[PDB]
Amino acid sequence: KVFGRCELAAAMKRHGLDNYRGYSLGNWVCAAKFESNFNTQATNRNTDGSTDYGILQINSRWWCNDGRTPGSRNLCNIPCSALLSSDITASVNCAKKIVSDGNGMNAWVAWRNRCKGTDVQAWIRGCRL
Ligand SMILES: [Cl-]
Ligand SMILES: [Cl-]
Ligand SMILES: [Cl-]
Ligand SMILES: [Cl-]
Ligand code: NA
Repeated sequence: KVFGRCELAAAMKRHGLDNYRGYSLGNWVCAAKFESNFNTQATNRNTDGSTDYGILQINSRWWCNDGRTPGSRNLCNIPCSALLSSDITASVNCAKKIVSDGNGMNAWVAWRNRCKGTDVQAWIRGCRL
């Protein structure tokens, strides 16, 4: 599923991401924009052989099981395929674990390089929330 900007903002809010660990909704929408272009089916292979999955590009090295990332963990206790669903519940629940991990949203390279410090409120502007 390719979400619209405000549509994703509303889904993220309903799943409790708004202000989770102090990160306003705009941060999460901005991260999803640059990680996946709002596409739940996005996948990208990393140089180390792991793969990033879904709207927030969660990596199989630590967070989900894809059966082909040797030595990796599955800290969200999910198949990586669950991160590709039109329903964002699995990605949100896993993202909540990641952002509590210690480095906050810096775990998302696209957020650090393209959202951090910017006017992230723009990403929810005009949305009926
Ligand atoms: Cl915001
Ligand atoms: Cl594996
Ligand atoms: Cl959803
Ligand atoms: Cl933080
Ligand atoms: Na894994």
